[PDB]
Order: sequence, then C-alpha cells, then structure tokens
Amino acid sequence: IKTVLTYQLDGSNRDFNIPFEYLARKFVVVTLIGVDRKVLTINTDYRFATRTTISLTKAWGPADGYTTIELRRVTSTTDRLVDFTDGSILRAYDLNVAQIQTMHVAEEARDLTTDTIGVNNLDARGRRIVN
Amino acid sequence: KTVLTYQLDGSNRDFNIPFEYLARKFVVVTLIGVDRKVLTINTDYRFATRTTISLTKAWGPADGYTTIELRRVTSTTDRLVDFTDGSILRAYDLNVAQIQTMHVAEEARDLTTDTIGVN
Amino acid sequence: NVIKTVLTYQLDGSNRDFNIPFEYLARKFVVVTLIGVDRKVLTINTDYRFATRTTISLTKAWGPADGYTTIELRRVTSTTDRLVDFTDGSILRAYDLNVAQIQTMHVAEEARDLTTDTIGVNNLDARGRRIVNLANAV
Repeated sequence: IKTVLTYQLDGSNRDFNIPFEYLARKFVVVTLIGVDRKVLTINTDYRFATRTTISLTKAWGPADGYTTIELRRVTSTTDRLVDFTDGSILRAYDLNVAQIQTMHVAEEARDLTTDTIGVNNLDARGRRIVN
Repeated sequence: KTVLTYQLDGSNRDFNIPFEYLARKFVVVTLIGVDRKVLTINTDYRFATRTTISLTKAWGPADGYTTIELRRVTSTTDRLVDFTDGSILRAYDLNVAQIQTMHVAEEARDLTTDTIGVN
Repeated sequence: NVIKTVLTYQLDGSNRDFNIPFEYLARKFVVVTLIGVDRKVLTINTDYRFATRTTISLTKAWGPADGYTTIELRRVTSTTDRLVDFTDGSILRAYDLNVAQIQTMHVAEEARDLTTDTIGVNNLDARGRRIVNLANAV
C-alpha cells in the first residue's frame, strides 16, 4: 500500500514524493511511462531531494511526448543485502534487515496484481500477442 | 486456497477455516456481491476453537449477502517479531520470522491466478 | 518487469545444451519443460544431466519438427517444505541462517515472478499459452 504509482506530470513541475520506504538508494526505479517506456538514471536526471521526494533535473512535460513517471520499488533477488559469514557476530539488526527486505519483495508482488489485466465487468492494450 | 468462498443457509455460523494464520486480525472476512461489507472482530466475530470462525450469529443469505468469502491478509508492515539484542532467540521465533514472509508470497500469487488464470 | 526466473530459450533444431542464470537453491527446484504442441516435463537423472553448476545438458536434441518449439525452464521452490528448520541448539551456522533466508527470498521472488508470467505487460500482454476460453465474439 502502495509501491507502484503514477503521478501526473506537466512541465515545470519536477518534485515528486515517495510514499513507501525504499530500504536502498537504487531500489527505486523511475520510469516516465510516456508514450513509450524510458528508464531514468540515478544522477543524470532525477536526484532524491530529501530522501522522500524525487527531484527532476529536466522537468519533463507531455510536450516532448511523455506522461507519466511510474516509480516502483524493484527489489532485487540476487543483490541480497544481508549475508551471514562465519562469525562476524549476528547483531539483531542483521537478522532484521534480512527479514525486512524479503517482505519487501513479497509485497511488491501484491502491487504487481493491479498492473496486469484487471476485470472491469478487459484492458486498453494496443496489442495482445503470441496467442 | 488462501482465499475460499462460503455460501450457506441462514442462521448457521460454525465455519471451519483452513489456511492457517499467524495473528487473528489477519483473517479478514467479508459480505458479498451486492456489497463489499467488511465486518469487524469484536462487534461481530470471535474465533472459538482457533480453527473456526463461529461466526457471529445469523447473517445469511437473505439480505443480499450470498455469502461469505473469508481470506488471509497478512500485514507486511507490522512485523510480528522484532529481533532485539539478546533477549535470546527461541527456535520457534527463527522459524516464524521466515514463515510470515513466505505467506505474503502464497497470498500474492493466488489472487493473481483468479484473474485470467493459469490452467 | 522483468521475468528473472522463468525463461524460454529458442530450442532451435539440434542444440543440446542451455544455461540457467537464476540462483536455484536445489537441483529439483528447476523444472524444465518443453513447449510447442505440449507441456512435456522431463525427469533429471535419466533424460538430462545437469551439465555443470549452471548448464542443462539435455539428452537429446529435441524439436522443432518432431514436436516441441522452445525448451523453457523455471524455478519451482517448495513453499511448504522448508530446507533448514531451527530447533533448540543446534548452534546457528552461517550456512543455516543464509539458506533459510535464501529460500524465503526465492519464494517471495518466485511469487512476484509468477504473477507477470501468467498474463502481463511485455517490455502489451504476453505468453505462449492457449488462453483457453472466452466464449464470445462481439
């Protein structure tokens, strides 16, 4: 509740906030869904202004073709953050962030469910494909 | 089977539940297709034998409520266990820690399979 | 976006040998299947060696004529049978806490991956399934 959003963007607005908690600087991925998908890059174009608002250096509008930013919290399965070596004491904090991050993936699965088809009582995709 | 549907005759209340839960407020239980009525625990429903919802008393099916769809919703924010500096671990705990985060996963796949399905 | 643990290689005539990039925890957690008229599942110790750590030497040389168009494989981690279970000590090992955290990292990932895998946004909606019945043309 809720990882994936889309805002609304028009030009000269560049400061958009994150509702979730991110747990690592790279886990936010920021894509102007636009007409077409475009992934944005951690320093070139958006900087985290206050750890909870994403500033934008370039203030994109609909007029160069793009609405809107979709920011999900993609959490990698391979880049695990907590590794237990031979001791190397277990702080409780180590065991905490290990069970914290794996819940973060599991909840990201529950906001994947809204962004495929949906039943309206089915979607405005231009294509469905390979049959 | 993290979510199941239960329609039944009226003034009966002794539903059995499997999935199996961790906290009693994870079971959310609903009233159906005319409305989306979500009833609360202590105004309405206890659990009696820790596997039955024993409901409240009647409702069914007559008030447009045909009928109950109880389900798991585990909260992903309120972790049941916070590990602290020792404050020693119990082996029950080290399991239940990883047990809960596997249950969001079993929850998450199954409501996606209810739209267009796999099989 | 993007599927990390289900993958569909082009079977492409006689090619015996494909790679598996994701971090499968045990041998039996990878199920390989055959696509193209059927959904053929093929058992390990006879029909295909694990070539190496990361490679499936499939024996032999299926498709596409004589039936199957794409070898695909996915992870299936058992979400019930946990792999190391902690009892009273029984000292905590680095291997024990990791594999326990490794496994539940997969089950949440295998969930999130499976949810795109059914019908979901291609990087438009996708997959080579039959989309069995919708029952009316309007």
